[PDB]
Amino acid sequence: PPSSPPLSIMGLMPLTKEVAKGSIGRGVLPAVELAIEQIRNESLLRPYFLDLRLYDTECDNAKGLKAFYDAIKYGPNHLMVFGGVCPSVTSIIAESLQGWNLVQLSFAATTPVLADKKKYPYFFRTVPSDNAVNPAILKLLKHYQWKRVGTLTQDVQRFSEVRNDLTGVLYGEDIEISDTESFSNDPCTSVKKLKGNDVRIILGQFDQNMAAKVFCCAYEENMYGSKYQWIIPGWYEPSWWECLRKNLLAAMEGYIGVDFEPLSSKQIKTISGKTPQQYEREYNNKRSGVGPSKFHGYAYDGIWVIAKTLQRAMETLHASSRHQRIQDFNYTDHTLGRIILNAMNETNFFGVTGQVVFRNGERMGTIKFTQFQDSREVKVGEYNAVADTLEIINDTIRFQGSEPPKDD
Amino acid sequence: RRAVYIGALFPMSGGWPGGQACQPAVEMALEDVNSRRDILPDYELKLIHHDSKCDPGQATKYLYELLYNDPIKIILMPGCSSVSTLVAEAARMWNLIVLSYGSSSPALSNRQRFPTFFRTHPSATLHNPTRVKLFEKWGWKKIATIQQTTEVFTSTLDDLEERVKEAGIEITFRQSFFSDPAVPVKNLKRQDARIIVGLFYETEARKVFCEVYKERLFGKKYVWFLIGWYADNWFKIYDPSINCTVDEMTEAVEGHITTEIVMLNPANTRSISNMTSQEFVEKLTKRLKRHPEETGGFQEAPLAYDAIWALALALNKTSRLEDFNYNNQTITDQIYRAMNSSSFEGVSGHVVFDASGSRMAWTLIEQLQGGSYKKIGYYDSTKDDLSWSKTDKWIGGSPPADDYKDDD
Ligand SMILES: *[C@@H]1O[C@H](CO)[C@@H](O)[C@H](O)[C@H]1NC(C)=O
Ligand SMILES: NC[C@H](CC(=O)O)c1ccc(Cl)cc1
Repeated sequence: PPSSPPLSIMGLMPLTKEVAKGSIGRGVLPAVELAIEQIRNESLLRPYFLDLRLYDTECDNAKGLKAFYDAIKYGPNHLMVFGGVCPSVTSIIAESLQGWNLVQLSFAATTPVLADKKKYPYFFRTVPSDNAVNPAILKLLKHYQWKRVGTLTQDVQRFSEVRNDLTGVLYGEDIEISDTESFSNDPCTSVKKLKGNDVRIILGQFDQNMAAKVFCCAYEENMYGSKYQWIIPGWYEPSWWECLRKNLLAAMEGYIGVDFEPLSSKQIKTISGKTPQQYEREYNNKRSGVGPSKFHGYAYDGIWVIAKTLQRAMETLHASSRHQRIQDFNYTDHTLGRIILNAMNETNFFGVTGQVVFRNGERMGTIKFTQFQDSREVKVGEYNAVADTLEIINDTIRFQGSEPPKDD
Repeated sequence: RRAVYIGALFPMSGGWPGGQACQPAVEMALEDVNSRRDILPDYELKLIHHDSKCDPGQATKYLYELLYNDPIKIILMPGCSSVSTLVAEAARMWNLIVLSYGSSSPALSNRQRFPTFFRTHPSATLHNPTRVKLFEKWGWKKIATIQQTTEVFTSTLDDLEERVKEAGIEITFRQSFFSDPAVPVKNLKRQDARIIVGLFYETEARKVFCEVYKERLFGKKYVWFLIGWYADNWFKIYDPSINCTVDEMTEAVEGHITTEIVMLNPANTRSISNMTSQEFVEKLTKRLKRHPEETGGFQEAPLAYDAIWALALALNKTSRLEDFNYNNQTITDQIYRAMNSSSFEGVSGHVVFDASGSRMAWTLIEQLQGGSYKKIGYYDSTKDDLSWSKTDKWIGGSPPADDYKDDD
């Protein structure tokens, strides 16, 4: 409607075909479009409409910063930021938000340091972060009665932060970290130390490149088979593995991967009135010249978070003044930024990725467990953070021995 | 006399509060360069500055104001490594030269990533041959490292790893933290680490040494190597984030070693400004409101002074300055070439620009004895000259070992 005023949102993500991660931005845009379509058809924000503007970060620090600066200088009066996919770009934007009183919601940045509310107070994310695996691993350790573990961490911020977070999760729980090992470019010395300390259950935090080196060292040290359990990050590319390949595969057999769950397994009606299964089919029907993105559900729910936040930001009997304050926003109003921040903090609805709720800007969501079984990653379980419950899928998880390994 | 503008960032607080003395040092240099008829007769160098608080988030707001508001700036002058990394990465988008007076980050030597960047501050890699020389002197082949994860420190440790490997020395344990060193320090104690290199800003140093006190990771068998840029009474300052008292902190830091770079010419010669190192110090002291020992950036102030001279001389050679625009490479390329060929005598010695190291040959080595720093030596890595005062002190009269040696 010509009389319907816009509620402008600064969309920041990689979109260009020139960069590999452009596929993520392009891949979530059908999910975003479906959320926007339904929100408008329902006129949930009446008499307003959600005006999402898109700016290409090109997954590059310099282009991302200029895209943000140019959106401020030349674009409409944005009320919040939606996006940030590449961690370095997301961090540059997220740390600066207070300078323009902008609340940000990311649907894809998972690195742990973004949970720091002193550095990123105005940052929120619908996707569970890398640290969210630690309460899930605790429930897995309790489930198989593993009371003694060793840790193997790559000495890089995103991994050392997950490892440091682990100590706090295991505290007051009856689990010993008998050996802590760290490496920069060669894990073999650290793997040799874990073997020497008779560690059986290994919690790994390292990148995709280092994982092949880690499993090659485990093979050389015979740190695999019925006596061992490796629990590592589950966010690596599918078929990341494809040491001789056969030897690498022998050491990898049965490793457990831990990552966020892309969509809810529950067949319950979400805020859109659609179940996650019905949403998934509509998403695959809407996307045309793009491959699917594992963050599409997080982007879809992310739009619902923004709409619900805006609806709450407008819930006052001081209606004309609140609408005028929104119309007047030009990045300098600390009060409106506070109203929006408080509204987002109250988020609590059932989304396509499960119950959407935040704890200090961090998503309380679902974690998926996979197990490597003959060159295939098989889903074996789900951990729900709100309920703090683990569900192991019957007849999936397998152990090379007659029983799961003993922690000693 | 056309106006020509410098957009500068000065850290008045935060990680390194260098702006406290570097801003007056820059103002002293601008007066001297301007009142010189033979340098830029047809131009007047003007300063537009902001307090970065050594914070990339706050610097992002000020970088926007510098770039998107008239007058056009010909050069950007940041201080801190984190702020310089952000503005040097972004500057290519505005074809702007970046000149830092304070950034030690070894990663800033990467010309592909920072193609318009120059610095008068040496690379932090200069500490590493001195650390290696001392490890050899004291016969240590096993070292541990603990770093806070700002790229300045991580890239210093990447360089140290190469230098130790070359000398037949191993880093046997590594730990890192973003803000909380509690887990890294506990792990160093459990691993029985003896010789430890700790890389972090002064604020994090207090958090580290409170954990060092609690874990008893100090005493006869432990040797800490730190960066010598902190205030002399750094461990004596009240800190709400630490529970440790002044007396507990004082005992935790006893006997530690520090390395720093000699930034002021020790010889009584007169540089391009016609000042001696000694008169520069009295002149800067004349401008300061607190004593040198009470002003952040005092040791770095000669570099700030010399950066203005370096820029002034480079502008003189290129001579069309009113016509600089952010969309034109022409003037940028010419000033880059003039900076690249800089060769003059400053208050910090012979000023030249070649990416990787950032010139001058000497480090100063100190030891904390009875709560006060004492000079123990100097090292020149170019000629391999360790000048030793014989003023170092150790419990029992000799340094400890890097490990037990008696388990047959
Ligand atoms: C944010 O939400 C939490 C959880 O409901 C609440 O405890 C907290 O007070 C809220 N923050 C505010 C209102 O500042
Ligand atoms: N000498 C100034 C330099 C500033 C920086 O590189 O951010 C510095 C480096 C390291 C430390 Cl710990 C403190 C200051």
